[PDB]
Amino acid sequence: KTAVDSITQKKFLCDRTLWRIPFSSNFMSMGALTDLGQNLLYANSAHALD
Amino acid sequence: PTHDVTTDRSQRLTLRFIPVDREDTAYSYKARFTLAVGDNRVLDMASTYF
Amino acid sequence: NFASLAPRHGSRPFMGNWQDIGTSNMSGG
Amino acid sequence: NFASLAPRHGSRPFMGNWQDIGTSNMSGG
Amino acid sequence: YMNKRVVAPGLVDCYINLGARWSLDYMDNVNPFNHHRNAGLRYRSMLLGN
Amino acid sequence: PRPPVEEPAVETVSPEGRGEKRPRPDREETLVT
Amino acid sequence: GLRFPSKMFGG
Repeated sequence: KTAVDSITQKKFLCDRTLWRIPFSSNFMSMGALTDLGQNLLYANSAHALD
Repeated sequence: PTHDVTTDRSQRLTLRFIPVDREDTAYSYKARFTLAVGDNRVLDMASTYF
Repeated sequence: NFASLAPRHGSRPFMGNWQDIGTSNMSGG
Repeated sequence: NFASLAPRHGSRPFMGNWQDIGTSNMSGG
Repeated sequence: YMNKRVVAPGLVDCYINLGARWSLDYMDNVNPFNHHRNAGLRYRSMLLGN
Repeated sequence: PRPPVEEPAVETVSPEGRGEKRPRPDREETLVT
Repeated sequence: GLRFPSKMFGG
């Protein structure tokens, strides 16, 4: 009955893993050689990455 | 006209290019860009400005 | 025959099975 | 032939599957 | 009510059915999932916080 | 390492090795994949 | 099926 005014702190811990961002047009693994890796945009040109 | 005039794909009208290499001097200032025109695109240099 | 929608394992499409299109999942049978 | 190098399950040489000839695993690919 | 009903420890003491793998006949018709070792509800109570 | 596969080319997933209800334990009969 | 080989100890 004497509970203080309390606020929720949220977080997560995700050990042992690497934050994978796949270079795929739908972020899915449809093969080891992805569809954007075979795309003619990235295969016939040079692009900067920032 | 509805055919063979304007694309129906994702394509940016105006791009914004960050300098690849800036170079400041006491009397001048040098900016180096990569004005990359992608696949199946034409760029009139009149539309380009700094 | 929609085989350009399948991921190519090698030079051939990795199509699924015909018999996997439905479902028969039901409690107890 | 190379089918006499396989153990005979019955009278048939137990040949391995054609799909086990190459590896395809990567780091999430 | 449920906090303050004092129960005799001699009902379930450290000698009850020694060498028997025996659920109590008192405790068969009591809901086993209404318990603080209900590890799901233990997880779901702490998933919002303390 | 790879689920079983038929070859009709096209490459078709084979339904062998899947789990079923059996009156007799399935390890002494088949390989379960 | 009937083609599955019989269980023996060590083979």
